[PDB]
Amino acid sequence: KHKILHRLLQDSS
Amino acid sequence: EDMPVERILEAELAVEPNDPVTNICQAADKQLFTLVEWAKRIPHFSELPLDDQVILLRAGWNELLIASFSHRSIAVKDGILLATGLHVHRNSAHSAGVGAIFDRVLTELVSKMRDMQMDKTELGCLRAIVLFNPDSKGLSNPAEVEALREKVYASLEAYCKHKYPEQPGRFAKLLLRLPALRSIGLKCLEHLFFFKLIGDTPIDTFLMEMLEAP
Ligand SMILES: CN(c1cc(C(F)(F)F)nc(OCCC(=O)O)n1)c1cccc2c1CCC2
Repeated sequence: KHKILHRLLQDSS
Repeated sequence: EDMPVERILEAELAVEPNDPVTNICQAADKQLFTLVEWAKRIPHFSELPLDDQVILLRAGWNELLIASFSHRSIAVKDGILLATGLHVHRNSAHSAGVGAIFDRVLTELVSKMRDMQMDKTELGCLRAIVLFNPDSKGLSNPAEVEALREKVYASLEAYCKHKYPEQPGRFAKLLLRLPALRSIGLKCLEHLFFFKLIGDTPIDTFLMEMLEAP
């Protein structure tokens, strides 16, 4: 259920 | 060298910046976004499965943040420097009712980092060891994480022996701050859970997500 951490880890840059 | 100390230092240098407990909680939330960027620059972290990257950062974030503001604060007398540019004096921390845990941070971490002149490569390596925590529950492959931890402490020891050949005990001294960092992490978490429960303090969304159950 860890929305924010999943989103930040997936995003490359 | 599948784990070069140069890359670990680069990660540290890339991310380098009344209720005191309100300022502390705002700073923690802000630094959680920076911690994800830091972790992505540690060699081989981003090649772990995404579920394992999540478990490692959920296991370690409080220790990783405590390690960073503690090293940041070595130039400060009787206080800590937050990433937000703000100082919490031990007197403010005592007046906010978190004196005892604040003094533990000053005495067991900040003072000891100051006395041995722990350098940013050493700090980076200790933080990489915390991050690669093979005891973290639910890892898909704890052996892979253990292997990454071993490579960090192999590189750290070689760096210590080369850079500080006069201090044979320095490697062991670095590693023996980790029990203090563990104990202080758990106590800081207990404080945070209390602030959330009493509702006395605003908790922003990333900090709040890190306090939600697994
Ligand atoms: C300053 N502070 C913390 C404790 C924690 C942690 F526990 F969640 F990891 N996180 C932060 O991040 C600040 C980030 C920064 O500015 O670099 N700050 C602290 C220090 C001593 C006592 C207490 C506290 C927060 C709870 C009680």
